[PDB]
Amino acid sequence: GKARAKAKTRSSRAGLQFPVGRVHRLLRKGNYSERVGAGAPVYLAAVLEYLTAEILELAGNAARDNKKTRIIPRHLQLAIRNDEELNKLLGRVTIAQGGVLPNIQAVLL
Amino acid sequence: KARAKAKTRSSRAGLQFPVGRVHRLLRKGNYSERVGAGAPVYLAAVLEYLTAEILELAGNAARDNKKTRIIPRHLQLAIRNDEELNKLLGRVTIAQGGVLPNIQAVLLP
Amino acid sequence: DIKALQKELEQFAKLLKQKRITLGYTQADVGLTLGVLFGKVFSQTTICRFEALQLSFKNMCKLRPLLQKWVEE
Amino acid sequence: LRDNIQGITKPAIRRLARRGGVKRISGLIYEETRGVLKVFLENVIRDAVTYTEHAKRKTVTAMDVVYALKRQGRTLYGFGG
Amino acid sequence: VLRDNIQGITKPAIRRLARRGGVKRISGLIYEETRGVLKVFLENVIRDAVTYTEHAKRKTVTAMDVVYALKRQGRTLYGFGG
Amino acid sequence: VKRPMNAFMVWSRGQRRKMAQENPKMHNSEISKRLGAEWKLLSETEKRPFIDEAKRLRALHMKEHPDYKYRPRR
Amino acid sequence: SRKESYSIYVYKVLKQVHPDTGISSKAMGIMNSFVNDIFERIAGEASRLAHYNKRSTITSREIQTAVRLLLPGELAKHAVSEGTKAVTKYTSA
Amino acid sequence: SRKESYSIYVYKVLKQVHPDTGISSKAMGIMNSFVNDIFERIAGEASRLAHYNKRSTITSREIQTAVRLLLPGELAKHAVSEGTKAVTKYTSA
Amino acid sequence: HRYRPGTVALREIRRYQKSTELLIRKLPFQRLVREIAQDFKTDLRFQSSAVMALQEACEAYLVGLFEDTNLCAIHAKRVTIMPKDIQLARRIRGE
Amino acid sequence: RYRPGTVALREIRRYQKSTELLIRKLPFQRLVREIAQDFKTDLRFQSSAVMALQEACEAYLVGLFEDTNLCAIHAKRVTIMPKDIQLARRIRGE
DNA sequence: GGAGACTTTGTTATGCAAATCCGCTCAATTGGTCGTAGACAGCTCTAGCACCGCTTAAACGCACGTACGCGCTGTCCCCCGCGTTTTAACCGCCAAGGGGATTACTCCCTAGTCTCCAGGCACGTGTCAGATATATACATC
DNA sequence: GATGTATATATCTGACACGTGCCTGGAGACTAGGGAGTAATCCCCTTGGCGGTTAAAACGCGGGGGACAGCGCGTACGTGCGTTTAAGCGGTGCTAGAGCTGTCTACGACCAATTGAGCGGATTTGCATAACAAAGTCTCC
Repeated sequence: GKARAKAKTRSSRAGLQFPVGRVHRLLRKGNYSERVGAGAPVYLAAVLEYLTAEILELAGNAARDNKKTRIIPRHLQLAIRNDEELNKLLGRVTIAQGGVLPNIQAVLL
Repeated sequence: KARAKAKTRSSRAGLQFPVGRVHRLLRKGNYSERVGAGAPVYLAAVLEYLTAEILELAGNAARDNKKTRIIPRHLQLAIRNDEELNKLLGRVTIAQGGVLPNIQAVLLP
Repeated sequence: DIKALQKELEQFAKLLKQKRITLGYTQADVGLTLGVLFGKVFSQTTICRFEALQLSFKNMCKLRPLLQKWVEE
Repeated sequence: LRDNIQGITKPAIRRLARRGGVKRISGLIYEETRGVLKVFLENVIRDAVTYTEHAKRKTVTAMDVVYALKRQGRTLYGFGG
Repeated sequence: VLRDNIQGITKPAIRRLARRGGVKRISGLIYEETRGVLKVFLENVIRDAVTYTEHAKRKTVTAMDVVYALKRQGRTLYGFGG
Repeated sequence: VKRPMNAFMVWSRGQRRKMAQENPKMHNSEISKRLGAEWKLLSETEKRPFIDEAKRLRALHMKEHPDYKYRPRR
Repeated sequence: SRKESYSIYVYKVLKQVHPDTGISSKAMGIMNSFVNDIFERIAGEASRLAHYNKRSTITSREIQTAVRLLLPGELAKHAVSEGTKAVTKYTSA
Repeated sequence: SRKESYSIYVYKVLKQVHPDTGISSKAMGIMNSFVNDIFERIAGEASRLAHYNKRSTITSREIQTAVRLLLPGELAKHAVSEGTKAVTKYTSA
Repeated sequence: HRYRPGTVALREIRRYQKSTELLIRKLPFQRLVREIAQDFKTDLRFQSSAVMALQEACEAYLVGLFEDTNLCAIHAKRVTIMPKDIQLARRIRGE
Repeated sequence: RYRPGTVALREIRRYQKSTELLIRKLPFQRLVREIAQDFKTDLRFQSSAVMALQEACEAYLVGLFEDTNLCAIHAKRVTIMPKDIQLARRIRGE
């Protein structure tokens, strides 16, 4: 894995930015199972972090294309719809104030 | 209903479906930490109602086709020719169900 | 004395402005220069509000030593 | 209240249609579109009201709307949830 | 090793399905398009059925793995367990 | 009291005057688009004399009007 | 190896609605998938309602709300009426 | 009165990905809904797998299987690699 | 001076595709929501956020419907959308 | 000889009334195995797993043909073409 | 006869919302004990694979003719775009008060344990409703 | 008149409906401990109204572009017919692997004490925008 971690929290040991202890609590709470294994919140926090990073990266690139330094709902919508895997994962999601993509059928020109 | 005289819970409730089993299935399965006393009674009554409704319609289909027995096809006809059940079961595939005899008018001579 | 402080800050900001203009520098340059000298980079919005004294007394006092250095350099 | 369905005016219908890429709209679209909108709203509102009532509240909140939409396969992001 | 069994879905298999669906006439290119569609549907259902099978550490795909694979896609199937 | 010219402005009225003389009766929106593009394509060395003139003009402007405050309004 | 199903109960209902009609084993396999599917959906929604309102108990009220959200048209009304009677009678018996 | 969210962690990730880009509050509201929705789907499927295989415990294996079932293509593959690595580092000395 | 028909329609299509604001005016939308709600139960109140959530969802729905409606019209070799293109899109879709 | 369309209408009624599988069983199994082999080698199938896959596949294709037929009618045709299949899939969201 | 629109870049000021800081709370981290869920080894014996040979129903190829798809023309409806009139949305501000959230008590309902025993299930009998085959007549093309 | 489908008989078969005896999950009665319900308090956000500005909606008109109906070719599909293929059935056999049980240990729940990461509420600070320098040309009040 990554070379090291010494700090006390679980997120630090796992090399993550996302919380681990919180994830564990949320898994214990709403009746998903009677028991939650030690690696369950670690593995899951890493996955959520990965997916979070991809959307933000793509949205940030959209912001630069519009010559802005900020992510707004529109940039998130473009980031998702111009990426096939995210588009499938989030295919049914309505993003408030996200707008639409500029698709004009050629037959109308 | 006027009365019951038995030791079982299904009898007290005037039901044919088991009550104790429903309670057991609600406790197991992680639906909640607790299951209230009326929860399996109310639920058993609902399952019984819906079961009775399908069978009555399927039985009528069997007689229309001049049969004494219900087969998967009659269950399909009973459901598809009834709007409320069709919505409830709109995505259900019935093994050996068959289809309704729908022919578009534009195809006819 | 808040009035004595106000006068000192007004005088400082005025000297800062006069040197900035005399030497041909923009508010953007004061901002960038401070970043290089201190690690704390300021935008021209901050420099404008400082010169206009639209900032709190504490911010002006805290930023002043950095701006004093800017004038000297 | 009565007849507020007419508050969805022709230009509203057209602007939505344009966003969707429609170049020409026949004259009967306006009524058909209103019928569609109304059905969508009744189904979403009815469920939001049902959640509101279950909880014994009198005010429909954003979350009741969000759950009503989630159940229809229309997950909405940005209003809580 | 198996190959080219997509052709096992013969023209009459396609025609019969189309007729059950009420189709009166079929273009000559339907046959190929239909095969492409069937194959995609099967790959997605099989892939999930295999995934459930591996999780459970079995080597045999059972009816239940197929049923969960289908349930998951919004296609509940009745009569093989559920 | 009017504002001092910046480096673009010192350069552009010099070049705008040239453009107007070479091509009189040319609309300034054409001249301005061309001047904008040329400025963007200039090196720091090429811009430098206008930068230095702009610096001098700003200092002179302040000395001429030490009490000038730019007050734009909506 | 022991399994549970509702074939007894389905059969008993059939004889009340149609005393002279039988049911094939494949038809019975379908009725069992049906009962299990409805059970899960109602129980699933009732679970969610309890969670949403920060409760840990499923009562007859959640089951009733879940029925209204899941069943269309008049199925919801008749199912609610029947559930109400079963609880009422049970309580008093 | 206290309500939790992932706003702080989302910000921290944005910093590493794009050091000079900020995020609006509305965009953050969307990112919080995104994380909550993915969390529930994965946790939901992992729960179902444990039930199907008659286990009472959710472990990293169910989470991994749930990830493969829910995420498409290469998105799933890279997510699996990151999860595997984090667990390995976590349990390692 | 005049533009030929369709010139403006294309400008509008680009304009509306680029922007993100709501297209249905808010007060009449809000009254429609209340009218419907009264039939289900009287004396309900709504949070302003509930109304906004409904509106956002409604427009997203109608916009998606128009995209599919438009495809149906193209399939039929038309530019103009008609009620039947809406109905076909809904039926195939499953509504 | 019968005129074109007499037989097709006959067959439509016949297939709508019956319930049997239309795709031959052994060809279907080989297709299932071929696909499964690409995902993982040495898998076995229960006979009931294959039947579940086959019932689902036919139900899927039949439903697709019904929507395909509507599209062809909309376009004022009787004959179904690849584009009607594609339109139906696109509207559905595949 | 005079103002202002129109265009370019770069420096200044300005409204609002986002990034950063402080102090305090309370959810996350140690560290230890307990009990049981699940890993592992070993056994039975189900049911899934593989091959062979025969019948025979369905698939395959090819010839023929015509019903349908496609392109073209021409007519008339009806939707677009413009400019003018009218209407109701939107903006601020204000007051009134109903319902949502919080807190602190109280009593009832459900989990858990233990006991008892009859309703439900594999397994073996016993009877028949509709398929399979023949022969008659009418429905549809 | 020719080609298909439903209806009047006789027989038997796989499939169902019934009855024993054996558990093993369902029901009854106690107890304890938390959860949900009640009443009383605060005060935040909702409704409702008011007047004024003006941006969007409504209306009419005329003109062009597109929907629509009708026609005529030509080829791509259906429908028969005879030959060929491979499915389906039954039979024999083997053995991998599902499914079960029984020990035993590492794993996670639970508790109680401790402590730093994260929360809200202030407070700093940047983005995003827009006004204006010069200058000449053209437009409108």
